[PDB]
Formats: sequence, C-alpha cells, structure tokens
Amino acid sequence: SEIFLASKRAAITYDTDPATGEPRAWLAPGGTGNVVAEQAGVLNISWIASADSEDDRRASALNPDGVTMELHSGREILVRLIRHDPAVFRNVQNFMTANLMWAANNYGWDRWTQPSFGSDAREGWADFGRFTRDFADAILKSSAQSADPVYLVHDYQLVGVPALLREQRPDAPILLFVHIPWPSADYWRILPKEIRTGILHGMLPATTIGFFADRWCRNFLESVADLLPDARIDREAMTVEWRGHRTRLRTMPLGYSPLTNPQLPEGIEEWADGHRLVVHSGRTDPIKNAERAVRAFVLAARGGGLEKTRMLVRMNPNRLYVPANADYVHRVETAVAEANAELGSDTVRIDNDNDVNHTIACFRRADLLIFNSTVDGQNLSTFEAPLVNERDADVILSETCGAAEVLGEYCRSVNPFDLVEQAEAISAALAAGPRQRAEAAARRRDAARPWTLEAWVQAQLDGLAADHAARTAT
Amino acid sequence: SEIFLASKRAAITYDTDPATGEPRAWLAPGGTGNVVAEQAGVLNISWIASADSEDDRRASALNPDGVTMELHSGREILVRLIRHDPAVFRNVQNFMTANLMWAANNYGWDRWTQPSFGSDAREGWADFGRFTRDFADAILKSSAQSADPVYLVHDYQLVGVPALLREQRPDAPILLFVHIPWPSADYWRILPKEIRTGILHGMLPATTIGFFADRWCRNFLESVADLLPDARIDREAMTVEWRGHRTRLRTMPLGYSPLTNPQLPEGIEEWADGHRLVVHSGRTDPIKNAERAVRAFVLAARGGGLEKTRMLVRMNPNRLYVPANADYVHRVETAVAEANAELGSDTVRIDNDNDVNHTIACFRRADLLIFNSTVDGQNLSTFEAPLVNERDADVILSETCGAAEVLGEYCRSVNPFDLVEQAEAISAALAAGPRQRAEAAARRRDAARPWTLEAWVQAQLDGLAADHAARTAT
Ligand SMILES: Nc1nc2c(ncn2[C@@H]2O[C@H](COP(=O)(O)OP(=O)(O)O)[C@@H](O)[C@H]2O)c(=O)[nH]1
Ligand SMILES: Nc1nc2c(ncn2[C@@H]2O[C@H](COP(=O)(O)OP(=O)(O)O)[C@@H](O)[C@H]2O)c(=O)[nH]1
Repeated sequence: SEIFLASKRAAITYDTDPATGEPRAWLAPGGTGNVVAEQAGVLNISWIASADSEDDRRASALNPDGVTMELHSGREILVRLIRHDPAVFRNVQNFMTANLMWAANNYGWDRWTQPSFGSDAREGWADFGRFTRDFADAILKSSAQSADPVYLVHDYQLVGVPALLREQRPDAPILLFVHIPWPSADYWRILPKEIRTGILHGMLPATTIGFFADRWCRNFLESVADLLPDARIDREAMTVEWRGHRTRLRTMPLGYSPLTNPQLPEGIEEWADGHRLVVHSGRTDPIKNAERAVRAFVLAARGGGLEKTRMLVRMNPNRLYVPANADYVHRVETAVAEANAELGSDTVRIDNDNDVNHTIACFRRADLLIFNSTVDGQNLSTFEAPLVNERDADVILSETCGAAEVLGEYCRSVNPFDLVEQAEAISAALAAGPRQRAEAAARRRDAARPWTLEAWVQAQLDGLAADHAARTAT
Repeated sequence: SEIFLASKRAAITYDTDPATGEPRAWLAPGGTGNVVAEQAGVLNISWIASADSEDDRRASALNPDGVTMELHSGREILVRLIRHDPAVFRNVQNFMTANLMWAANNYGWDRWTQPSFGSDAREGWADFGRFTRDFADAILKSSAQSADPVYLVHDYQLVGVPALLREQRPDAPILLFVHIPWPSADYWRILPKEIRTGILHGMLPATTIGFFADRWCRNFLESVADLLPDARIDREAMTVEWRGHRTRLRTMPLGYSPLTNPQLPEGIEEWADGHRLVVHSGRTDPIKNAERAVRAFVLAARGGGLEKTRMLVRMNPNRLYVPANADYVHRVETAVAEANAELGSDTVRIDNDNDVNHTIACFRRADLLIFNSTVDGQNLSTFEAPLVNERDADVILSETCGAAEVLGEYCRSVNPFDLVEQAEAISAALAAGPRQRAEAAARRRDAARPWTLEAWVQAQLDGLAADHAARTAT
C-alpha cells in the first residue's frame, strides 16, 4: 500500500534554527500528507507538488527526486517539488483565479456581459495542458519503482492529471478530490468547448472523484450527460461509464482539524467591549459575501433592537491582484462606509490582516456568526467557529455552502441573495434567548465535531479502496 | 370542447374605418387564439388578457363580459380584457422585466454582485399574487356556464394561474405554456424562498406544462426536486407527483407562422451594395448577444478575407426603460463604434427601428446570419430567416437557443460566450462555397419548415388531450 499524494502546494516552512543558524525545512502539521502517513493501511507515502517560492525552487534543485521529511512517530514522507516553466506556471495560476476557472466553478459569470473568451483562454488551456504533463510525469517518475501505487490527487489544478496517470498505470487506483463546487450543466457549459470537454476527459479515468457535497457530484454528472454522448450516468449509483472507465463519485465531507488562546486584532476588544459583536470571516474572495452581510446588518438595525451591536468583518488577504478580489474588497468598503454613515460611526469595522490566530479569537468573541457565502465548496470556518465559541453564538450559514448538507438543520439557513431574509435572521438570532441559544449551540457542536480532517482522509482511503475493488471487478 | 385561452396580451388593432370614420377594433392574424378557433375539436373559444392600452381599458369597460370578435370562416372568438389596479399592473410588469423575473429565467445574474433582493421583491411578489387572482377570476368568471372547460394558459406572467384554476375546477384540463427558458436548479434557487417555491406551487396543478425545449423541462424538474420535498420526479417520463397532482411536462417546439416583399431600412441597400452582409437581429434584450457578435466579426476580419464584408445589427426597440436593455444597447454601440475605428469606417451599422417588414427584408439580403443568443426560449427568427433567404445564407445559431434542438445539426452551432469560435465560424461560413452553401441551405429549410405555428397548437391540443385522459385515469 504504497501511497503517492499530489497537491498544488505542499506546506513547507523554511527558517533558520534559532540556535544553529542553519537553514531549516519542515512540514506544517495537518497536513493531509502528514495525516495520511498516520493511517492503518499506509506503508509509505510520497508527496508531489508545485514550487511557488524560490525557497521551493532552491530546495528542489538540491533534491530532484525528492527530500525525505520526518514528523510523527519518527515516521517520514518523501516530498518532491516540481519546478515548472515559470512563464507556464504563472499563466496557469491566473487560469485558476477569478479571471477564468474560479469564476466557472464558483458562479462568477453573468452570461449577459461575462464571459467573453478570446485568444487568452486558448493559450491558458494549452499551458494547463503543459502544466498537467509535468505533474503526471513527476508523479509517475516518483512511482516507477512501486508495485501497487495508490494515487491521491488533490486541488482543482490537478484535474487533468488522472487521465495521464491512467494512461501509464491502468490498474492503479486513482482518486481526484475537488475542494470546490461544480456548476450546473448550463453554467459548466459556458466554457469554451475544448475546455468544458477536456476537463471531463481528464477527470473521468479516476477510480473515484470525491466532492465535498452531494450537489457538487450531481452537477458534475449532469455535465457529463450534457457534454459526452458516450457517457452513461446512474444518478442513483453515482457512477459514470465512459470509454471503458468506471468512475464512482463520492461525497466525502470535511469539517475541521482539531490539531489547530489567541489575541484579538488591534483594539478590537476595546472596540467590541460593551457591545454584542457580529462576525463575518473569509478570504478576500467574492464568494464570501460580506457586502450583503453588511447591508443585511443594516436592514436589521433599521428593524430596531440593534442598539449596542457591532459588526466585525474579518477578512484574510488573498490574491488581491485578480480584479474580482479587488472589486469585492472595494465593494465591501463602500458598504461598511455607508452602514456607518447611516447607523452611527464605528459601528462596523473591517480587519484585513492574515493571522489565523486573530480569526480564532474572533470566533470566540462573536455573539453572532455569519457565513453566508454565495457558494462554497465546503467552508470549514463554519464548523470551526461553533466549536471554539463559548458565547453560544448562533450561526447564519448559506444554503449554497457545502457544509449546509451537514450543518444546515442545526444552523440558520438563508438564501444568500436575500437581504430581507438574512436581515430577519440576524435579529432573530439576537432576539433569541441565552438558553434557547445555549442548547442549539450544544447541538450544533454535536453535528460539527465528528467531521475531523482525519476521518475525511479515512473516507478517502476506505472509499477508494472499495471503489478500486469494484473497478477491478468490473 | 369549449376552450378558454388566456394570454398576457391579446393583439388587437384599434383604428378608424378609412371611409366610415367609425372606430374599429380587430384582431391581428396568427394569432394563437385565431388559430385555435381554427382546429378540429374546437366548438368555441374565449380569449382572456390584460389591458395595457387605454384603448384596451376604454373598450373593456364597454363590454365587461367580453366582446365577440370575427375572423376566418366567419368564425368568432369572445375576447375578454382585464383592467387591473393600474398601480398593481405597472408593478408586475417591472417584475417580469430584467429587473427581476427576466433575469431569473434568462441567466442575467452574476451571483457575486447581483442580485440583492430587498423589500421591493416582497412587494412585487405580493402584487404578482394579486395580479394572478384577477386572471384566474376573470377566466373562471368567463367559464361559469361551460360544462367541460379546457384552459390554455400562456406567457410567463400567468404562472400562478393554474393553481387558482385547479382550485375551482379540479377536473378541468389545464395547460401552461412557458415561452422562456428554465434555469438550472442552482440558478432557479437564487430567488427568495417565497418566490422560488411559490412559482412551482402555482404551476404544478396543471395537466401539462409545455416548454419549447427539452432542456427547459429538465431544468424545471430539477428545481422541483431541489425545492419540494413532497414532489417525486421521473426524468424519463417527464412527470411530477406532488400533493395529488400529476403533471406532465412536454416539449412542444415552435418555429414560425407562414401566414406572415418588404423594403430594407433607409439607405441600407446602397450601403450594402457591393458587400457581403452579415446580419444579427433581435430585440433590445441582453440575451440576443449582439455585442459579442460584433467583436467576433472583428476577430474574424483580423483573420483576413473579410474585405468588402459589412455587418448589420438589426435591433427592435423594446422596454428600453429597464437598465439592462439600455446598458445592452449602449454596450453594443461601443462595440460597433470600436469595430469601425479599427477595421474601417461604416463597416458596421445598427438599425434600431420597430418594423417587422424591415427585418424580413434584412433576412432576404443577408449573406450570413447570426443568432448567437446567450440563451433563448426558442427564437423564431432563426427558423424564419432561412426560410425567406435566397442568398443561401449560412446561420450561426447559439447552442443555448431552444431552436438548436431542432436546428442545431443543420446550422453552425457555437458556444455563445466564445469569441474565438464564433469568429472562426464567421469566416468559415464566408469562406464556404456557393454550392456547399446551396445544399446546406436546402436542408436547413427542410428542418425548419415543418414547425409551423399551427402544428405547435395542435401539439398543445393533442398533447393536453392525451395527458388529460391520463390524469383523469390516475
Ligand atoms: N491564512 C489565514 N487563514 C485563516 C485566517 N482566518 C481563518 N483562517 C483559516 O483558514 C481556513 C479558511 O477556511 P475555509 O472557509 O474552509 O477556506 P476557503 O477555501 O477560503 O473558503 C480555516 O481553517 C480558517 O480557520 C486568516 O486570517 N489567515
Ligand atoms: N415588432 C417587431 N417585430 C419583429 C422585428 N423584427 C422581427 N420581428 C419579428 O418578431 C419576432 C421575434 O422573434 P423571436 O426571436 O422568437 O422573439 P423574442 O421573444 O424576442 O426572442 C419574429 O417573428 C420576428 O420576425 C421588429 O423590428 N419589430
């Protein structure tokens, strides 16, 4: 049971021993790779990923075949890093952002005015083709010696990988995990033909394609029927038959890593002290929907009873170079700016720093939590925030978040495009009693706790194992 | 077989006899109502619709119970017009435009920034509730005397109608026709809850819900499964079982009315003379996608071989008051303006007049025709233009147009968001030979000709009849 895990980034920390002065390379826990190395069947694991630092590039060239790295139980994993054509790599990264692929899987486009694919998409795809050849090659190269390689393929960047893997090792078990949603067939279809088909041609040769949510899987299967005449779907069995490949689609939900007291960001406590605090947290991504959250807070305050309540928009900076992240951050400032002009000043604050620790302090402080994403593959903060909060905070969750399948019954679920509803739910949550809240919180945690990172990985290993036996038999 | 047809508008022409001076009211042919009165089973027909003129209002109040009107074979139909609360009526009309309902069925929204439903949607819905009560009431009132009323309900405005009809006449056959697309379940779901459910609650009590395209039906059924736990779908049988109603979904495609030589618009012939002419035609709606057509013409001309080719954007003014129609018209001018600055001047012209006759002349003149809508319930011009053209013009059709199910094999079909493809198809069509074109044209017409308006109506009558027998039996 020799395992080869491929990820877009493998999280490595590069630093100097604070005594030695010697440069250190280590892996950060949880981990995925770290965690896989921890399970029952696993004999060995190798992790393969792209280089994005020059720390990466520099440490890569010193060990082309990979560097063996050690964590728990004196275990080890072999970490191989790929140095791509820098021009090629940089282009594919823009291919995966809101400029192209991120809008497609995450419902960015309006159809009426976006998108308008030109030459750039052709060139981006070609490059994605090239970038995929690297990974497949690097992974294969790494597995030449192994007898029975089990391949785990992660991140959306690696979609075209399994085909090129099944090309060379046809009996091998291949799982592709996609952490992001899958668009409806009409939406998936917006993509240029060579792109809407090519992604599906790359994905299907896998033993399993794992998603976070049932809705993602179904959407995927609908696309296949829509776009591949040769493919047969079973909506019940979650299978696809195409070109002699049998593919199973599983939903393997994720919640949190428990292997993860922090201070609030500057002045936030004094700012918050004496007020109930509404918190919204996310990356600087358009999907996270903080603008509507801010407006909805405003429609609520107008309702009354939102005296002495404050709202914190916790944001995490990410990929600000993409216009959509930029616009979205700007679009939120305007909202916040207006909410303060209408309802009082310093009623709302934004924090845009990149501390993980600062967010967890925010989760703990919060009296109401909002995770009303327009869409979310899963959203793991929505599991995380309830589990660390001792204020018995209610959660407003979007129904378009994958976590909703797991946590929607036990949270306040709203259509993420309705301000009237979202507002109503804000005041509803803050009208609600301590004891009503105290019991709904305990139950919310009971539903959230089981989905640890570890279990998610066992699902993958157990799930691929079973599906492998099936493909092998069929 | 007493028939009662309900439409949003019943097309009446109000004028003075050019001898008498007496004010005249007549119905324009084809007609629908006119055409129904023409079929085998029909004993009598009554047509019920909203008043939008003051011509309407004025002629309505003179005959509250309806005015009997005469066309063919000295036949007659009884035409009843509804005067609604003008404030109520005006609000629902804004409810059906790109501001709300049109964006929902026609993929207007971007999700990231639109839509943001507030109080206006609540108030619009309430009003739609009121507006539907009128129609149901007016229709019912009209049918009090009849033994076995067959009800035909048309236009998207009348969706909530059949429920209120099935409320009062539970054994009656009810067909609802929707001329517009149906959005994917994730897209349909953007609507506020009371709206995404309420429309489905209104529609289902029908014997049949007829769509123009299979894709519409499927999308509808997916919404039901997504939004009504009580409902059971059969994707194969195109049925829904909900609350004791059995509903069948049929696809009943429409092409054209043959019961419909005109001059070109001003200067167009002299402008066109000596050049091949590219034509795009539609209403001033965002879905019609003339901007991308213009750009795609531009990517083509850059290709070469587009010397001495001109492009005419035929537009029909409609509902310019809605921002989207406005923006779209502006967005096109910019495109056209730029295409002329780059490739030569007066290479591209726009016509925005409201003559039907001017468009048919344009269809006849055209050497290449473009109907690359972003989405279209059907699009009947795409059937119409090939059938009147004697230049053997190729058609570029969008694959998101319903007519594609009928005409996609015999046209050049493109993803409507890909300029590179659309461009390629432009030059491909104009590279193509006279004889290649001459034969593909004859075949295109063979596929288009059968779908007359009349047949579409027989489909409805025959289709409801059969479905009625079934619901009656089940
Ligand atoms: N780097 C960083 N991570 C954070 C921050 N705040 C929270 N996190 C963690 O980053 C992850 C974000 O969760 P999730 O919603 O699933 O991420 P998403 O893919 O961007 O939607 C969670 O584990 C958070 O606890 C921050 O400010 N910076
Ligand atoms: N009133 C009007 N009708 C037109 C014009 N040009 C074409 N038409 C007719 O209007 C109908 C428009 O066809 P269709 O694409 O199915 O309409 P859509 O619902 O707006 O997409 C066709 O019968 C055309 O022949 C025009 O300039 N004004």
